[PDB]
Amino acid sequence: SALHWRAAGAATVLLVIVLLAGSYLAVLAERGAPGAQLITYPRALWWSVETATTVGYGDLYPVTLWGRCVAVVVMVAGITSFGLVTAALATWFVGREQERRGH
Amino acid sequence: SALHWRAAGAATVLLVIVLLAGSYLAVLAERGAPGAQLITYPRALWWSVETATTVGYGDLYPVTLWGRCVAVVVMVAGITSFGLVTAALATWFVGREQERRGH
Amino acid sequence: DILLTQSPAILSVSPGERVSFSCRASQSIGTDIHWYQQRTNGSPRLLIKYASESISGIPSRFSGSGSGTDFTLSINSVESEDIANYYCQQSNRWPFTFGSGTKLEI
Amino acid sequence: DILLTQSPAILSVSPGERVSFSCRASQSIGTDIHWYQQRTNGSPRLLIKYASESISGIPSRFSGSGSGTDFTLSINSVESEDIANYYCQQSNRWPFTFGSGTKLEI
Amino acid sequence: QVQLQQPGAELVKPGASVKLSCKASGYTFTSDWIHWVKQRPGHGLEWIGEIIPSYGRANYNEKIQKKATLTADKSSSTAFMQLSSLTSEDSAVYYCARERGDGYFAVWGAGTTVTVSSAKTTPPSVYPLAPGSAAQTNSMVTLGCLVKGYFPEPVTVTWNSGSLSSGVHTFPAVLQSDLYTLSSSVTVPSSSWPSETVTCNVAHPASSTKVDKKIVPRD
Ligand SMILES: CCCCCCCCCO
Ligand SMILES: CCCCCCCCCO
Ligand SMILES: [Rb+]
Ligand SMILES: [Rb+]
Repeated sequence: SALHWRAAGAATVLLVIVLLAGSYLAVLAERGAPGAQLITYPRALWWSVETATTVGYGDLYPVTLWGRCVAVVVMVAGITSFGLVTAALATWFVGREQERRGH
Repeated sequence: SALHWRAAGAATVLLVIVLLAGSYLAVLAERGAPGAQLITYPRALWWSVETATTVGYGDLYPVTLWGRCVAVVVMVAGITSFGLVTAALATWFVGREQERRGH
Repeated sequence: DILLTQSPAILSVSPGERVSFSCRASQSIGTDIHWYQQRTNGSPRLLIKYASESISGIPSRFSGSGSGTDFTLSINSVESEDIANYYCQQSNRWPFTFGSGTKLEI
Repeated sequence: DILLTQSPAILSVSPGERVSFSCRASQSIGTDIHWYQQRTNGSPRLLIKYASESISGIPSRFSGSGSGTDFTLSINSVESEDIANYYCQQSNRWPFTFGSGTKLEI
Repeated sequence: QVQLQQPGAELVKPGASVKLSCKASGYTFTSDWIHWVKQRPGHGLEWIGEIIPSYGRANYNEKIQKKATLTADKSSSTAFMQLSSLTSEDSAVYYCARERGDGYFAVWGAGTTVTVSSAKTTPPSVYPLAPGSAAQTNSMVTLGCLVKGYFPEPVTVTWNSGSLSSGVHTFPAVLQSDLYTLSSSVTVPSSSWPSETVTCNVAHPASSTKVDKKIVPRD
């Protein structure tokens, strides 16, 4: 279909991929660091979702350099993805409104 | 009226519904899990609002699988709703600006 | 699981005095503590909710205070009808739990 | 590093009773505690995961409870086959650690 | 009006099971949870479990051995607790309570006394306790009634259908040879008896019996 809509979809699939990969890499980067809690996959996936959405309750977070780098990628992917959906919705309302004004 | 504006309204009513349903389901999913605090409706509703807005102070959060799934739906509904209002405001400023330029 | 400690288990007070029941939680629970009164052969009765909130139908001489891990249930001018067992209950974390109870003796 | 205290180190119970093993963590670890059974000359065997979750192939008489820092492994109607050493293990914070263990004696 | 109605008693043979009921009334919301609490004689309140009627899910105290199974009937607003394979350790008073989803038990049921025993149900024999012929009286007179040979507990004793509450002492029962016995005391102004009737009412839920016994002066 239209670009903005295809990009929205792509952004969603790519976000899902980043969440999964991020959950995997977070554990890989955090184990070995005493005190770390982001060390099992199920909760790591929960952590990735709350980072991507930026809710960040604070029940889980990386304590190592690599874990934090993984976290930044997750945050940026989430922020970008959600922002790209907003823009797609804007491009949609703008076009429809152009019609309603017979332009 | 115009689409973007109607969608903005719809998004608001639908968000309110997700908050209420989310508050109800959060308690339902969390009770039974030792240590859980998202277990009474008044605070669960407060939790749903701070998840939808993504403030996520961290005073309350789900610890079970279903609670977290409920949380994701709340987050996505909030992020989408607020992003949809931004887009509606963009579609509004764009149209007005088209007028101010006599186009 | 949150442990609620009620000590002493028995309070001996004289008629008319102000008595105080203690309730200590094994961890911070805000103000999510509730108090119940159970007279001999009677069922429990809510007296105070959320550490200090009044309940309708309960004598004004009953009050509660505290937050965190330390809670107190007070009774101004105690009287014969106040003879009973007093229990605290927490609703901060699942599962809800009860204190061992404290008997009032005049 | 989380310390897991298992005391007493030995439990003497009579056949058929309900026995309870204690496990205390040096800090709050939610429900990230797991229990293992090791009979004489045998390798460890998972009994309970996450403080209370059943494992298939394990007698229903085994159960677990607790959260935070206090955990309990219970056995309803103990029997000869339950004679062994019992260990708790935490997976809340790296590195994973084990309790000193508790021997069951009938 | 009584928001939660529970049967007064249930006798159960070791190994057997019983289904306790709790009929609710008053306001009902989708957010209500019904709780069950166990209290053994002389001990504290122990939380058993909870259930949310509008959804049907139940949670149980993980620290104790599971003897209960909770269900609820929305149409009849009745919550049930199936206790199974009981032993003397399961004998206690079982209360049901309603929580509005906000953490506290706003209201409780009168409770159901559950007795696990092999003994048979036996309604009580109620006997009058009138003063003797040589007993001198003051401005007050003490009367009473003897309730013996009943099982299981409890019995509820009232005076003049409950209209007489002041000056009443109902002593705890004593068990002897699989039967309980107790007495209840009542004191009224001496000038008012026997001019004004005095009758004790004894209800024994376990046998679905309630008998009266007027107290008249000795022949
Ligand atoms: C995004 C950074 C690479 C993924 C993390 C690798 C960690 C390897 C162990 O130290
Ligand atoms: C959005 C997931 C469904 C709502 C939660 C249901 C929980 C049922 C109890 O386990
Ligand atoms: Rb945040
Ligand atoms: Rb936070």
